[PDB]
Amino acid sequence: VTVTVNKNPSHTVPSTLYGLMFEDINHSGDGGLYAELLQNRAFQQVTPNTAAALAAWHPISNAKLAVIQDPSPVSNALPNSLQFSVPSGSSGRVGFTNEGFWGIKVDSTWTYKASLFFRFPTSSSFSGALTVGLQTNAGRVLAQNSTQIRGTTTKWTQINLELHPTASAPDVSNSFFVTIDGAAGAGQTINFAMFSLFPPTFKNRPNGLRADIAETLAEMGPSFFRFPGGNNLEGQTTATRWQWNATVGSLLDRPGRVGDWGYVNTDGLGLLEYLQFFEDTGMEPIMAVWAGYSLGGTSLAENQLAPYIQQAIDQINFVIGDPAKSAPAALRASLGHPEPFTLRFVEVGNEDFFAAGSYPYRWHDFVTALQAQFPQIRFIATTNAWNPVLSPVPQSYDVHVYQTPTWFYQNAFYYDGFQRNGTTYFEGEYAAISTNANDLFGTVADGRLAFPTVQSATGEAAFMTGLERNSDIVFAASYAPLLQHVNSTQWTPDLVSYDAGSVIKSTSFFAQKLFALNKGDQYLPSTLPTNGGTLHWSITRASSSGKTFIKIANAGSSAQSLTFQLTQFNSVSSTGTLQVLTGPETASNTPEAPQAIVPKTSTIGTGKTFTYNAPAFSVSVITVTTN
Ligand SMILES: *[C@@H]1O[C@H](CO)[C@@H](O[C@@H]2O[C@H](CO)[C@@H](O[C@@H]3O[C@H](CO)[C@@H](O)[C@H](O)[C@@H]3O)[C@H](O)[C@H]2NC(C)=O)[C@H](O)[C@H]1NC(C)=O
Ligand SMILES: *[C@@H]1O[C@H](CO)[C@@H](O[C@@H]2O[C@H](CO)[C@@H](O)[C@H](O)[C@H]2NC(C)=O)[C@H](O)[C@H]1NC(C)=O
Ligand SMILES: *[C@@H]1O[C@H](CO)[C@@H](O[C@@H]2O[C@H](CO)[C@@H](O)[C@H](O)[C@H]2NC(C)=O)[C@H](O)[C@H]1NC(C)=O
Ligand SMILES: *[C@@H]1O[C@H](CO)[C@@H](O[C@@H]2O[C@H](CO)[C@@H](O)[C@H](O)[C@H]2NC(C)=O)[C@H](O)[C@H]1NC(C)=O
Ligand SMILES: OC[C@@H]1NC[C@H](O)[C@H]1O
Ligand SMILES: [Cl-]
Repeated sequence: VTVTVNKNPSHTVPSTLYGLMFEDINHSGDGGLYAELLQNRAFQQVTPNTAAALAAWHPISNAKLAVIQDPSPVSNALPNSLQFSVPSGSSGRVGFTNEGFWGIKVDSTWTYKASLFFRFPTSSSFSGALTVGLQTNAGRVLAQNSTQIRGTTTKWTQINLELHPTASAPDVSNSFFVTIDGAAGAGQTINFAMFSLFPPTFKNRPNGLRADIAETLAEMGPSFFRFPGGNNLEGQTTATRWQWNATVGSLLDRPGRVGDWGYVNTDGLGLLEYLQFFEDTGMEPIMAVWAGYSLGGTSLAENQLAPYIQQAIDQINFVIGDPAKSAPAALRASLGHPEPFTLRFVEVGNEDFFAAGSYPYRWHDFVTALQAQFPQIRFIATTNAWNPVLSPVPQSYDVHVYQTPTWFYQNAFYYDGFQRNGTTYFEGEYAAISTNANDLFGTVADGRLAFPTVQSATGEAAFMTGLERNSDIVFAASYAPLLQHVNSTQWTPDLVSYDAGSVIKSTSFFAQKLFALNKGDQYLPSTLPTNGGTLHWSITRASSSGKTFIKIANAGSSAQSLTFQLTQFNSVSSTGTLQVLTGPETASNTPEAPQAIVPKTSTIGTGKTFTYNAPAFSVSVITVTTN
């Protein structure tokens, strides 16, 4: 096909076009992006004296363990303690382990920070060393450090010790341990609370993020981060919804909550750690507020909304508020960031098409109150576009789609027929998730993708050429879900996978990266792709440099020739760079083959005419300079 490129731009490409969607799903927060290595570190939101309260904790030798409702808890937010008892006539090594999130990476090039709170609930004459460390799950000690404690310490006391492994472990089957001498400790009871083990973090942030994962997210060159959900915003009930103020301050004062994907969230990954990450990576937030629906199906009545609307104002004030004019903004200042963060976009709930009967009044009351307080923010509606009819008229809608790779290339013209009437569109969640049009959300056996494929990434890429062409009205777009702990998965496929040890960059991650890193501020119209066809392209240009990005998706099984005509330009560089992602249709990056499919960069001959054969199932970027 001959593709003529217009030199005259039709519109400016929004700076927000490509970004990330985040919620704590598949342990993407606790156990993923958040660097904490201990699972169930503070016994949050568990029933005392049950097996489930001890999840991830194990005795060493004849140790007796119980999670108790502590008569004198470490904090109001953390009512549960680990009661550790050493029986009469004990000897040798007695204590307990934490198995982490299906392992702990033990690396001799890393210094770890271990902490805990302890008290003797009954004063005793005990005198001896408390030892913390890392061991293989055979009990081989790889790191250890200790400090002296006394049974006379009846008040909550923090221990902080660094750990230096003597050797890197050969795998991630390692645990954190706490031990005392069984003979010196015989007959003693110690209460523990608020455990923590950190590796070195992204940008050495206290309470920060896991380095390989954070770096991988930054590598994609995202412009925005949508958070904190997604379903993990909503809760199962009003009482279990995400609440911003429970996520800020000292870890002692964060009660945690039952999230929406089968596990407790520590809320260690809280609003300030989100905002610090955005500052660290140059992303801006698309921040959701809870809007009076929870996933159990309960809507708040119209006459119940006032306190929840005020809590949303509180959340936004923590982010952007003048510290002299509200308590939430003064709190941001007191936690060491008096300067306001950037916030230009707020989403009102998540997927309120599940509650379209109540959203009209929830949308009306939330947006009228929030737009009056924050006249510069653009509010995003989460119902299906224009059904139901909302008041005020939404400036923006969040559109979600999960479909076959084939659907994505067949629907690259999704936005072309939309009216241009001041509404902008956020493609807040999309992914090609299955090859079975009849059972999109079913099993892998029935066509669900365990990981993104070349087929799924190339379908997506064809759909994304539509998003770029239509970026006069499409302002933002994110794949979902972003992150997957392969040892605790609730949803596939995911953009980036990992275990305790290493990261897997999917085919879809490379499509996202190639689209986001190779994007100009000008959209250059070109010959339109066939609507319904497998072959799609989108061209942008950097006004300041003339760098010109030709993005080509071949989402079909046939190679296709493109002849580009740039005759309207004064000059075209005599060479260009080619970046191509291609492979077999069903090929995936997996834990067993994490580099099976990766992009290849080369130099090609260019000018006012050149020909490129786009292989079957390929994403290609050709960069030339034009003036
Ligand atoms: C984070 O902030 C929210 C408010 O934005 C806090 O929720 C509020 O907590 C108070 C005190 O528990 C609630 O008032 C109580 O309501 C019950 C039921 O009618 C009543 O029995 C009590 O006497 C008291 O009035 C208030 O309703 C609630 N508001 C909302 C909007 O949920 C929340 O506690 C804070 N979280 C943490 C960990 O501090
Ligand atoms: C045991 O942990 C303590 C406390 O973390 C370590 O001592 C610290 O070492 C760091 C790094 O040199 C210093 O910045 C701190 O000032 C030290 N603190 C204290 C209280 O001494 C100690 O190095 C660790 N020992 C082992 C063997 O790992
Ligand atoms: C922007 O254009 C869209 C597309 O015509 C308009 O959407 C219609 O809105 C009415 C209610 O306001 C619905 O009952 C129609 O079904 C919608 N049309 C479609 C095809 O979905 C929208 O109202 C326009 N918005 C503005 C701000 O003018
Ligand atoms: C976490 O998931 C990884 C990846 O699936 C597991 O390691 C794999 O285990 C399978 C089958 O059980 C082996 O055939 C693979 O060779 C392993 N792959 C790799 C890359 O190691 C691991 O066992 C899981 N960990 C836990 C604790 O369940
Ligand atoms: O991305 C996974 C889920 N898809 C719908 C919901 O908004 C998300 O939690
Ligand atoms: Cl398909």
